[PDB]
Amino acid sequence: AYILPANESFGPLQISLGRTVKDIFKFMVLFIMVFFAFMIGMFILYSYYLGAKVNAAFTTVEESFKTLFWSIFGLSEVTSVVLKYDHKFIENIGYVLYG
Amino acid sequence: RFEGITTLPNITVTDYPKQIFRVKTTQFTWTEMLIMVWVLGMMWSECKELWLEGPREYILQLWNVLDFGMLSIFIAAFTARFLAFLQATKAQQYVDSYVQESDLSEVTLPPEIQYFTYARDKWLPSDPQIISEGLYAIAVVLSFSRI
Ligand SMILES: CC(C)CCC[C@@H](C)[C@H]1CC[C@H]2[C@@H]3CC=C4C[C@@H](OC(=O)CCC(=O)O)CC[C@]4(C)[C@H]3CC[C@]12C
Ligand SMILES: CC(C)CCC[C@@H](C)[C@H]1CC[C@H]2[C@@H]3CC=C4C[C@@H](OC(=O)CCC(=O)O)CC[C@]4(C)[C@H]3CC[C@]12C
Ligand SMILES: [Ca+2]
Repeated sequence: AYILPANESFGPLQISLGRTVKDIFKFMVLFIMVFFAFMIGMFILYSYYLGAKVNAAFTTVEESFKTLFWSIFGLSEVTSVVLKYDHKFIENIGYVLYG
Repeated sequence: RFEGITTLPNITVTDYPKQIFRVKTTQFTWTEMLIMVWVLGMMWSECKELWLEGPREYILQLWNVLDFGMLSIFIAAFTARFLAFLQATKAQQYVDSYVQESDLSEVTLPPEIQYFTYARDKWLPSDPQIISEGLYAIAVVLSFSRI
């Protein structure tokens, strides 16, 4: 992309692409604050359930980050919320927060 | 718990032999004390704002309602945890005064207070501790809205 501006057909495209990348950086910062809100909140909810979950989704901070990030592209299942125990109150809170 | 809890939710770890497990789980820490003080101060400020202006003046603001909502849940979670702590304390007091059976392993406790030696799996679905952390997670999420 460094030598791309030299072309008349692809020059304007690479310039406009760089403009949007700068533009979305400000919007990405706002989503980071939202992303960090649910990462801490859902990790706290599911930290105590390590061996009591279908998967290890929200158990640790790293895994809470991984589960929430890949939910952006629809690559995280809804079974991230389901608990093995009958603590339906905590499970339904996870359903609402994830929703 | 940043890297997770070493102990499984099925095993109870008590520091000293005659401790009720629920006492250790539900006891407040120093960080818990500061958070409660912080929430109490923020709730106090919100009440003064409401008192001087009245309901209608205060109720029609997006930040004021959300601040009242997150502080109500924060107080709700702490009240539930204190109720769970009080129940554990009642079991603990009975244990150290009516049981002399060397670490609460061989002795069979009455079912009312025997429940306070169970791990997370055997907890009731509606016991205050589970309700406490269920509501506490909601308040933590709502906190970052004030950013
Ligand atoms: C097809 C596979 C095997 C290789 C593809 C690599 C391309 C992505 C690179 C290799 C050479 C590059 C080109 C080298 C020469 C030019 C001419 C350069 O200037 C011109 O368009 C001619 C008019 C002018 O220079 O004013 C603009 C960039 C461009 C198209 C480059 C565009 C990107 C190219 C095609
Ligand atoms: C402006 C401020 C003062 C609002 C604060 C309201 C709270 C002081 C009240 C309102 C709803 C109450 C809660 C309603 C539901 C429950 C479930 C309850 O669970 C049980 O005790 C049933 C199981 C059992 O222990 O047998 C624990 C207390 C709690 C959190 C209550 C604690 C006191 C709460 C939070
Ligand atoms: Ca206010």
